Amino acid sequence: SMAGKEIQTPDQAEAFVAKVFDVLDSYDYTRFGEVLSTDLKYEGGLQKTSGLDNFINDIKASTQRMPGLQTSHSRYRTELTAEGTIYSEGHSNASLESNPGKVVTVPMIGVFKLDSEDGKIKEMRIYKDRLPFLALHQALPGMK
Amino acid sequence: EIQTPDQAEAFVAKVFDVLDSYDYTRFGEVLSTDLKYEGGLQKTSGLDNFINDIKASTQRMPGLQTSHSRYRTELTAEGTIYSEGHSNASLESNPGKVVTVPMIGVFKLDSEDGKIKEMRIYKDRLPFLALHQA
Repeated sequence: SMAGKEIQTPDQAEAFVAKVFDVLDSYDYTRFGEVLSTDLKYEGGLQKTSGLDNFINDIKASTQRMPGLQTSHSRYRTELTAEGTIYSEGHSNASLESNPGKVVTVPMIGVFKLDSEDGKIKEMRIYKDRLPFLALHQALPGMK
Repeated sequence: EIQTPDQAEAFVAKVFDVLDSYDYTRFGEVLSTDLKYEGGLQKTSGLDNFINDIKASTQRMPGLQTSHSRYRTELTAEGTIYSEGHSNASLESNPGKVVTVPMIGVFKLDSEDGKIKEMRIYKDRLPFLALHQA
């Protein structure tokens, strides 16, 4: 449908990032292709995928690893550079349906590059400390 | 015991952990018996009135889950804590729907025991109208 081709200001850029995470954190895979390029290059720590199908499969597997996983993101400062890069700093939150009172929250930043043809995200690199999430139930069975 | 902004932010984090866990019998560990609270049009004097105000909100919206994050905190020469962050809410009955708004808290401490004697929380409640939406 629509992505980020009309982005020319950092306000428009943060609005797009929020739309993107709304899609991602809903796990509505049928909508991922509205905002993510078919050739998406994603990095999140040591985990790396090339192509939208491989990205979707990795996200689906993460919901198997952790039944009941719920995730959400907020942002407080975003810049759009003259190279077209979007940098967005915020927080990443996660909890499990089986224990909703325990929420792990860490700072995060997303780096995004858009396809010039259609404004979809062609490169997405998310940086955050994933170690605190081992506190979630059965993140690492047997301790960590 | 709070002399630095890092100590102030750690204390605010502890306070919101207690509040967002709805640990009412522990509120007095961090909140003065004479707490003056204001959150928009909600306003209470005294800890027991604060607890009852919060209980009323949870009973009215069953399954409410809340959490807070913060990105900057100041501790002033007068001893005031200002902490800017985000307030998140979701419903146990509506997994996947999270509403997040910017927020700021203003805190003044009792000089005798370090408990919060004034707490003023500012945020827009309008976006939370979307909490029950699929």
